Amino acid sequence: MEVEYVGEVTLYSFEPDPETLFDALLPRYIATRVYAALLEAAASES
Amino acid sequence: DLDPNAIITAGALIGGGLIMGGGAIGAGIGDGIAGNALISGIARQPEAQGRLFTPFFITVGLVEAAYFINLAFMALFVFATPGLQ
Repeated sequence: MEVEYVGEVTLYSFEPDPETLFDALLPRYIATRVYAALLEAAASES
Repeated sequence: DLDPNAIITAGALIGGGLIMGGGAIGAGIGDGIAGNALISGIARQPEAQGRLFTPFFITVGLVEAAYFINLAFMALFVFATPGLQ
């Protein structure tokens, strides 16, 4: 996943630390995108 | 000779020194810690300052009152020495 740096637009607090949350969240994001692709394909098939 | 009043005054001066040293240590450390909490809280949240000043003021008062009580009693020690004859 190439990192895309958009220019700009109370910071968040991260428990236990942002690194662990990011590590646990990336696979979930990939699974969510795969699920979106599967649903999208199902609609296209119908 | 060792005039008794001289010993009384020396003891009172040392006692006032101890009172003030302890008071200064307590005041400095406590105010520093409370300010550390305040600075961290404001850093996390921009608008938190308004509501954070209230507990910070309570802490500062509780610490500075303890320090100023020691101030008053040091003044008692070095100006109206108990037990001085």
